[PDB]
Amino acid sequence: DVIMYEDDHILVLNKPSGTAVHGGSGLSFGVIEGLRALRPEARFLELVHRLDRDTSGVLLVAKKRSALRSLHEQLREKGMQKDYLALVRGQWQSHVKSVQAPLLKNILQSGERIVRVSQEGKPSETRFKVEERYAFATLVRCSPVTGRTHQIRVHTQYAGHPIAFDDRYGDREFDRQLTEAGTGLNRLFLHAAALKFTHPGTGEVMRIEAPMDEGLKRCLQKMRNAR
Repeated sequence: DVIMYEDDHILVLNKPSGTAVHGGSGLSFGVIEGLRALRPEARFLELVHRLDRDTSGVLLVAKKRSALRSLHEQLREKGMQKDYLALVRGQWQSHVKSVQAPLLKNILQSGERIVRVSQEGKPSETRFKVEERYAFATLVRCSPVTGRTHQIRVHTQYAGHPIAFDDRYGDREFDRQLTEAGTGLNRLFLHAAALKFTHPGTGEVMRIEAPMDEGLKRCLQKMRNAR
């Protein structure tokens, strides 16, 4: 399903890779206009946070003003545990538990975002945990503590291990290596896998986890066997 959890307060999606969360500066729409169309007469619907167009996985959407009030505050306080799964080039170093590089975001003519490490950027922190090591790449659990645009993608690139099929920050030779290995992979390997947050109505702590799509799974099966 795309809709993974819904009640009067929240809607939690498993966002597909390839669709933006909302429309751009031009003639486009994304997930949320797409949602207002299958549910006209929604009283209140607002994204709580963003995900990149090619990122998949857990996406929280507020259905009441009180819900967004709550979720905004939990984000600002960095209270949520957002865990992503990324397939990165080569061997992530085991001692690198975090990256702390500041990030400067600029907007291109297309409306595309480009983000670069810079002392003139905003304080940014991502944590990392190695999950599975392969012949030429690593599966890494990446937990952005701050919630900056492109933070994981740029932080991994910065640390020397860009994400597979990352068209902006990535490495076409690694993508070449993945294709020649037979992985099937044809999108950014970045997945919002788990989100833990406090439910705004119940006040109960909630952990939502999104399944990876078959492209990602077949990729990992192949990498588990690569040598």
